[PDB]
Amino acid sequence: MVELPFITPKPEDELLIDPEKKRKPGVAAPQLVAGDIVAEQYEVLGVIAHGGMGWIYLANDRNVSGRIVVLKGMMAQGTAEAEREFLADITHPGIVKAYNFIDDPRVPGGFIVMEYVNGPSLKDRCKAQPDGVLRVDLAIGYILELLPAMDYLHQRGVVYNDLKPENVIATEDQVKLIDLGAVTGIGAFGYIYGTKGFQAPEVATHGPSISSDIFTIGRTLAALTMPLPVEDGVLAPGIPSPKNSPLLRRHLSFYRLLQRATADDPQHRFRNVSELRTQLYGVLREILAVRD
Ligand SMILES: [Mg+2]
Repeated sequence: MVELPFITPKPEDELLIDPEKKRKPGVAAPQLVAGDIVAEQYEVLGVIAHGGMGWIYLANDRNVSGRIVVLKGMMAQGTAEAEREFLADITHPGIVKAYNFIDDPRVPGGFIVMEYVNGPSLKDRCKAQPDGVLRVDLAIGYILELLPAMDYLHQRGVVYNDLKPENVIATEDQVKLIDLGAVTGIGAFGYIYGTKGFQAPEVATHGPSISSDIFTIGRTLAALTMPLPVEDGVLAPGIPSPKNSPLLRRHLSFYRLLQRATADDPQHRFRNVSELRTQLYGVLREILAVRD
């Protein structure tokens, strides 16, 4: 019975990045500006973030009165029409909705057109703390809140692939997964757009699976609760040892869970989300019992 703290959404006059602010060296101006029209349907309003795949735009949808949408870059034959069909067929309150897939000559790769989620990301919430990490019981609460969205994908034979604090948005008293473009079928072929430091080691060689999604849940939960060593711009593999982490010495069952979720061998992890949820509830109770 986790009660997530209500996060008030930011006002509309604070959604866009200010175009008159100087940019950090190495970043190019947005290719679309306010007033541009994409695919004779979306009226560009501005940018909300600059990600690894480029700028991320906000726009008005003419087909539905008052609808505001995100234009996010798609990653690079006939199955492509079937995969886009599946993404628009996803129906779950914990997953951002996909409305369309469009092209524009000014932005190579095209856009996915998706619902805008107002709240801040879990990475933003971590940054709001003096040590840059969340309270362990609260981080577990966030993980438990996104497990239904993950298990829904798994029941459809697909995986999220790129779970990490920056693409989980906390709005009101809920969380939404927002990285729709990363979803693939279980066992899909081709390059999987996970993130090094979060992705399971076997994805590049055997493809993604429910087990590899479990792995990203464990790494995400670790990144939310403790500083993690970095090696060449990548979170180092493994969970820190209890002998080096006072947090993990305090909650040894939390360490055991993180280690099991991120075991090298996929056969040594949790088999599915429900099996992980059960152990998460137990760890949360042991944590609340030791602390209080
Ligand atoms: Mg991603």
